[PDB]
Amino acid sequence: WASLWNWFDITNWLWYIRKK
Amino acid sequence: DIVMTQSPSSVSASVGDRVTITCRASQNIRDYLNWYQHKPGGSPRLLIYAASTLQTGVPSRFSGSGSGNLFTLTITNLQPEDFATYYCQENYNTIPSLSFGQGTKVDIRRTVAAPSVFIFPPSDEQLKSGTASVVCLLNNFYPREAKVQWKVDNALQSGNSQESVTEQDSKDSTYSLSSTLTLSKADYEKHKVYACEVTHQGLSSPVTKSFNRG
Amino acid sequence: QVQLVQSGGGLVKPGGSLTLSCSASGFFFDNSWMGWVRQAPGKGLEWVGRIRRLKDGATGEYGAAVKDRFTISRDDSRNMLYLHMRTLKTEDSGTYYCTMDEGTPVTRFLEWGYFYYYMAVWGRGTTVIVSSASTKGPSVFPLAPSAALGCLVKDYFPEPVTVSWNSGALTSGVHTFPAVLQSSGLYSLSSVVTPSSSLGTQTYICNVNHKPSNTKVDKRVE
Ligand SMILES: [Ca+2]
Repeated sequence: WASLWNWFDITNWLWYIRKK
Repeated sequence: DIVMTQSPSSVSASVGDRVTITCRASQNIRDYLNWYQHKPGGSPRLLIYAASTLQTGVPSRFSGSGSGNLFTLTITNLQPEDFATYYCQENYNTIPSLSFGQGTKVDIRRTVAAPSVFIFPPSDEQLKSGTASVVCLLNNFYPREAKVQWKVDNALQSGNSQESVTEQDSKDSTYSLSSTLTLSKADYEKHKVYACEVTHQGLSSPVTKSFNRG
Repeated sequence: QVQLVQSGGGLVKPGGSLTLSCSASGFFFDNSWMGWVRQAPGKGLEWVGRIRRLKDGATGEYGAAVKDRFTISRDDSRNMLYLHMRTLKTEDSGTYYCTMDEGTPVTRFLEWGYFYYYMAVWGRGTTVIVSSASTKGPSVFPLAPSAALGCLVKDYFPEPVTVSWNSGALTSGVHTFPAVLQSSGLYSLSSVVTPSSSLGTQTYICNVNHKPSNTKVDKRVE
């Protein structure tokens, strides 16, 4: 699953950045 | 938790017209709104997400606007294929509700056309089955709004009739409607006069079609 | 080109179970969120549920009307999406479309972590009918003048019914109305056709076919 990239991976990364 | 109400529920227009559907949210939802096109007998088609972002492949005749709790879908230079039902949808709650609006069907506009009314008595074959159905036919009328009242011996019936309507004709862009009054044999053989009173825009006054049992 | 083909569903009595299936092709099924949308007859659209990728936890989220009763599952090796319906109710009847959902990240900093969410590709839909009615053929009754002729296809189940006139030779001026569900649970419709000089000159017969019961009725209207 390391090779699966989609919109949801962005939003989780922007969320992590915001909340930390 | 979020309720979407579209207006109008129906709208008629000719080709090359500007159509404007509005969608209202019970609360503020920023720009988390989608628009969908649904033609009868077909799969729904995404038009716009983010309230105003056009989906790839959609014609630029469709534009989405608004923000907060009031949104609008505009179809400039309306085209034949664009005659369909459109829905709005919210996608605001992190716990998804994804609530649609009741929908908005776009019809073809044409001159008023009065219905031709016909009434049909129950067939003798059906009476043998212990059931009786009386039919009132409204043929080739526009617009779709129409009233049909059943009267058995001048007694206004309520709750014993079922209406059915065809889709806008492909040649004359008119509608046809059938109203089926259903009674048992006893209630039917007990009364004599059966009538359906039709009221339509194109009619100067309501038209009545009745018969005498036998 | 995305292709969704649905199967499963059909008729079932209330309180029973039923599984829908959606086969994906033309895109990366494993990397896509999926879901379902339904439309009761005469009603509008209503979201049913969605499911995430396996790496996202394969989380199933459902609408209020179906939560606790419907469950979504996916098979990434077979590229299949399933909607498991149990403890069904008559109000669950309608056309269920499987959807290919996707999202777009919101860029407004204060909303980082949120996304737009939409159904980007919809299937052809599968029909679900929750009813206790058994298979039954129609009773074709004539509609005679006093011009307008018609046939009354009454008391059949399930849909559909086919109606032609004069073995398809007569099509100009025909109106076959949609079916209506009667309070008995059976379907009913009528087919009508509009000169007064044709009485006697031409005999009129409606050809009513009901495949679910394998019934064929040719009824003359005079
Ligand atoms: Ca796969």
